[PDB]
Amino acid sequence: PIETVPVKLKPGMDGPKVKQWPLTEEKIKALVEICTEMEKEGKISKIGPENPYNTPVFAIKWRKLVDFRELNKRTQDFWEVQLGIPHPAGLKKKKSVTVLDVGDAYFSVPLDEDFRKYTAFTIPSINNETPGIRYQYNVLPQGWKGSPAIFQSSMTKILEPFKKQNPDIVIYQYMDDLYVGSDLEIGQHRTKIEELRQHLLRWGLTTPDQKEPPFLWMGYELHPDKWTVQPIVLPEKDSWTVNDIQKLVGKLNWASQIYPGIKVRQLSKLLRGTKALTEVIPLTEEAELELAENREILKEPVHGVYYDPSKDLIAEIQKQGQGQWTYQIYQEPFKNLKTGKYARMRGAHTNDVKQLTEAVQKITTESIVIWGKTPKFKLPIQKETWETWWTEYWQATWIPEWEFVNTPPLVKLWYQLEKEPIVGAETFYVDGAANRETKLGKAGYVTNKGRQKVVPLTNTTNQKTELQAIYLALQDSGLEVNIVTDSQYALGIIQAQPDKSESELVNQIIEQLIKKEKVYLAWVPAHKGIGGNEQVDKLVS
Amino acid sequence: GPISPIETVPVKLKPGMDGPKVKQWPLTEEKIKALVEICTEMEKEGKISKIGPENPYNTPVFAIKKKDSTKWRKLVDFRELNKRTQDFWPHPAGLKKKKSVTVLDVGDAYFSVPLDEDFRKYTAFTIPSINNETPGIRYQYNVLPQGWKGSPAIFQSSMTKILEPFKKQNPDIVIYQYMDDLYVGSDLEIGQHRTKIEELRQHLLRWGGYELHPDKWTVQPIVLPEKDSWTVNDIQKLVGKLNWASQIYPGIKVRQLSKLLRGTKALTEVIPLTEEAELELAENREILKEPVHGVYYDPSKDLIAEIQKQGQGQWTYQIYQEPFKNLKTGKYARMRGAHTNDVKQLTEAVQKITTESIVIWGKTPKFKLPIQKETWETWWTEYWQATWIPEWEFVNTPPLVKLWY
Ligand SMILES: [Mg+2]
Repeated sequence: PIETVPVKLKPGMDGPKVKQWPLTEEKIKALVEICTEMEKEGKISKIGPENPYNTPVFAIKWRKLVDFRELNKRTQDFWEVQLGIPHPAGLKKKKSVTVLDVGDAYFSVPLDEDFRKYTAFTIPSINNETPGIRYQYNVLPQGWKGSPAIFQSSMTKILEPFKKQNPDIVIYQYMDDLYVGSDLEIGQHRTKIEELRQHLLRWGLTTPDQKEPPFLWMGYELHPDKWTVQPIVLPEKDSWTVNDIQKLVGKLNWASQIYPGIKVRQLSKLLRGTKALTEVIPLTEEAELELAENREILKEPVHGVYYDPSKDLIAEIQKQGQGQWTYQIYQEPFKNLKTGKYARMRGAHTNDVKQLTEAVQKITTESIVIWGKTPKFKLPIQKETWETWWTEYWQATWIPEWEFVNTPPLVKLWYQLEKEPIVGAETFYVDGAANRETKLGKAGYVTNKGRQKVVPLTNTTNQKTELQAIYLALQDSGLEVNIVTDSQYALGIIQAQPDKSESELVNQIIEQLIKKEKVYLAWVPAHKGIGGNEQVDKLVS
Repeated sequence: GPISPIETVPVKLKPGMDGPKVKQWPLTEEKIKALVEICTEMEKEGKISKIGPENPYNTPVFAIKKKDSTKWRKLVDFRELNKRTQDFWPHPAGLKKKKSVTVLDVGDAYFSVPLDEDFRKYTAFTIPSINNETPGIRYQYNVLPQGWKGSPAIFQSSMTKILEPFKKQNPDIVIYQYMDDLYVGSDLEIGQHRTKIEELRQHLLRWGGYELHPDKWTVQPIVLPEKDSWTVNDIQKLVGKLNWASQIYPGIKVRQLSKLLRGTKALTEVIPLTEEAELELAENREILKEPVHGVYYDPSKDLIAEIQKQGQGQWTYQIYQEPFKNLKTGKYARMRGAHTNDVKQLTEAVQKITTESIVIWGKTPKFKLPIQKETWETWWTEYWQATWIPEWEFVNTPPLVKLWY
């Protein structure tokens, strides 16, 4: 009775035509059972040989399983309306809660009549000479490209008149589960529940007989004053088929929105094949470690409490070991709504202040996702340290209103280049050069006091000879030094003001900059008339 | 809603281009509530209609508040759609010289002219929900949407018939239409200005501001710090700066100034200028006053505006079409959020540069912003107060030399 959603194949592409595997006797027998039972329900209709399309069907346990990968490859794209999945920390405390599951979710939302031609499939012919039956779907099939989005849209357009007619209750629908929250007395709440089930039943949507405190909703337990994610169990199997691997990457990419540090990359790499939905697959050792360590991170119990809109959101950040940060979002002290780890250290040069800013912006974004507001921050950095940083940084940067919290290790600025040249300080005109052919080079400096130095270097590049020249200038100078270079590369690296790097030359330059008192770095154009630069250049030439 | 009575124009996208498929970014609870209230009433009035997931296109949507405004206004990020929409078929050069120019929001007028049926699917947008409680509410426009570049082009004739009795009675006033904004400029006194723009406002309401003064817009030229006593560092900074300026003016020379730096001297050592060095410095001083060769406004090419943070709340900017041929240079100071917010000052700088570029050339530039992508994308919507949105790029390379002080 639900109005259908128009569906069209991709432009210039007909329906699928995949040859059906003949199976054994038992599988066929069970398939005829389940398929006839599904033909008693209006889900599928028998078609004559006029239809030239076919979709492979198997039988695992029984359980029917259809391979719609080709049909999905030819079905139009559908816009994913959701920005993610609901987080239980975004739930407001309700006096009455009920979680309903939709029975036969897909199989109760009608499919576009013009599209059913492409849903054709064959039950394999078991033999002396007995026929294979030809069905087409009259409803959304499981595993089809458009079934989730169309089912969600139909569910929304079904629930809207009921949600308007019942403003005292709130309904959050996602996949199998409907969350019905209310502050009404439990009686009126139950009556509204039954009204919702009758409303869904009028449209052909059944919901078989959660009333108990452990409300399982989207893999969560919604206890009265807290919530806990259900531990996700991954299969330990000697041999993996391809359906179980795709199902597993489904539940893993699902579990990505609740757990940090869960990757599906190398497992998803094994989904590029022409093989059918039942063949054995060899498992790469990259996917072995990928499933192992992820199966270990899912052992971490995650818990939290509910959101009170009458209070403000507080987000506290702490520094860890190697580019790692921890954060807690809470409204009352130590009663965290959501905790998490942020893992990013730039593959190029970076500093702790940048990482802290990126953490603030990310937890701000997800905080707007879950609660629609930006939390007040508590960061392990002083006010004057931040003020100096953002006021002196060449790029526009800013973080929202925050307060300093003295939680070691504190975020500090390890060095600060000066704005003006230093009077009385030694001036080092540095330069370096190398030849690609012999992989040999020179790095050196000349000094107004006559000091000079040239070092020959193996395993160095030109842009590495420049940094080596700056490094030699820092080593052989006092605590206050002015350095003049012609390399926009080296000076461009130093101007980013990093405190750690993958290149150990850059890191030793950083330590030399920390141990100094005053460092003024100037730039001059190369191969122009210029005092010391042409001297040190002629040396390194 | 009902089929609009006005006959519809057949619009189409650029050849080979498909519709926009941009994801919706998270919105605050305040803006989501505002967009729900707005879009429900707009759905009741037949301006928008709910759609399903079979529409593969989407366009970001959010809400803004103008300067000194308490009412939320819906702003759809039609940038990609405008980039994919077919160009249609003038900018008054007299507008830049008027003493007072008022900007009025006439986007609501567009809500009276229907949008092409076969084109409506490209105007799809999705209002998100907090914590994804309910799936987002999707709409498509049945009417000319605000922020779409086709709306003023299609509504131009109707606007002309609306403004003719005001345009012939007052032929001195200059009227230019850009997107949802109408710019009315004149050399009149401010008191008469308010009255005449009120006259045109009632004239718009019979069928049913933001004030600027462009003749006071200042440029920021290339100035050389010309002191009396010169240290080595000052002269090498000058030699680098003029060696950079030699790409704009090939007549710049730095020989006699570089000869002063001969030998390896300390950066703070005072250097006396020679005779030909002072002569060459003065010559290079006047060559910077000569106009740049080959510079002119080409409407067929995009405008590019680069912004540089100068500290202490002042920001420099350059508007050009190809490197070193600046149509306008300038600097801003004492903007909103000065000395406490760089993102707000940069946003206001983008808005001011954009308004000026619309007044001068009739088109918005493409911006090179001195900010990380993540920070700007994190906070820029919190301070946007304009009905248009320009495209922008992100610069992550630190400038060796500031060059505009
Ligand atoms: Mg060199």
